[PDB]
This record gives sequence, C-alpha cells and structure tokens, in this order.
Amino acid sequence: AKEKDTIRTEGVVTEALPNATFRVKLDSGPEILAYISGKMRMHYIRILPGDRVVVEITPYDPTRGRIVYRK
Amino acid sequence: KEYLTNERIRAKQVRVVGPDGKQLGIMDTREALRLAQEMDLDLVLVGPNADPPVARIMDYSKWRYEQQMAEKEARKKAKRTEVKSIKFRVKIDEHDYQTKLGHIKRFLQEGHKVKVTIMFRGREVAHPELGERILNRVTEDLKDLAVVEMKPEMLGRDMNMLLAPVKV
Ligand SMILES: [Mg+2]
Repeated sequence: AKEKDTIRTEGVVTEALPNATFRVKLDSGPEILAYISGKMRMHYIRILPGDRVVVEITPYDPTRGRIVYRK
Repeated sequence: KEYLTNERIRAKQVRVVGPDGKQLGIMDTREALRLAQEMDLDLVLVGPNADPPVARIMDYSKWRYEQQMAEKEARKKAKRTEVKSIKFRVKIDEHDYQTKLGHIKRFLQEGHKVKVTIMFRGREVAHPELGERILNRVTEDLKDLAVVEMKPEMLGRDMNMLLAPVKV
C-alpha cells in the first residue's frame, strides 16, 4: 500500500557511527540515526562526516532515517 | 681525527713539536723517529697538508683513546631528542585520542619534538576543518607543557604540526 509519509529532508553529516549508520544533523532540525540505503550500499559510496545528504524520515520516529542521496 | 704514525709518514722534513708544545724545528724524519724512540713516545702527523708537515711527539694510542672518550662522552650528552611523530584519522574517537594525547605528553616530558600528523585519503573538503579541530584541540590540551612551532599545514594527502616542549 505504501504510506506516502516518507519525508525527504536534507542534512549535514555529523558523526561516523558503526556499521553504515550516521548521526546526520538535518537542515530542518535534529540529528537522527540514519543508516545507509541499500542502493547506496550496492554502489559502494563511502559517506564521510561532513557531507550534504538527503534523509528518508518516518513521521512515527523522526529521530531515525535513511540516507537516500549521496552528496 | 684519523692520523698516521712513525713509519707510515711519507714526508722528509717534518715540523717537529714536543708533547708540551716545544718547537724542535723542521727536522728530517729519521732524527724525529729516533727522538720518539728515545722518549718512549711516537711521532704523529697532525697536519699532513701544511707548509713543512706538522709532526707532534705523543703516545698515539693513548691520544686516540682520549679523543674517543671526549667524543662519545660529549657527543651523546649533546645528542638530539629527534622527532616523535603521531598519526591520526579524521573520524577519530575518544579513548584512542586520549591515549595519543598521553603519548604526546610523555614525549614532551622526555624532551622530544612532536610531529602531529593526520593522514587523509580523499574528498579533501570536510578534511582540513576536522583535522584542524582535532590537532588544534590536542595542542590546546598540551598548552601547559607544549608550544606550537608549526601551524596547521597541508602536505598533499596529509596535515601536519610541530610541537616543541615548553621548557627543554
Ligand atoms: Mg515510511
């Protein structure tokens, strides 16, 4: 069915967390657990703490996301 | 340093000096040799290249020993504390950082020059800033026992500093 509420806000990478997970300070507001998207994993993409990246946010937990956009 | 004795000496007329500094004159070699033999000492070529070659009467082995002493003693009581270098990464975390800082402190205490280096590999954008933030912080932490001599500086894939001890 897909809940269309998959929020597409941007963010500055803040921290290298373990296992492809990243504190990413959003341009909208707070920092959230933001794991790497599967697509990104497939195409390598070493994310570094200090990049502009777009996060896919749940409205149920807006403190947890998934980077969709490399750089 | 590094001289020849008695019979190895190839010149004829040597300027002959006693052990005290007594100028016997410019003498033919054989006579000098004889004198040396008489003295219980040896004739030593201390200036081979000069006008009449400079020959001094001394106990040569003893002199050599003395030289070795004065050398090794003085040299290695004046021997430098070199450079101690420390490597980092940009993404660095707490415990490790603290350990590194401690190491640096130790080095400073000892008296050793500190090269503080961060390796990078690629995407040199957030690279310099974070490097500064780390290295500068480290320096600040050591601002009691250490002083910056070299500022935050690029090297290609690398960022370096040089810290000197506060009192050496
Ligand atoms: Mg969703």
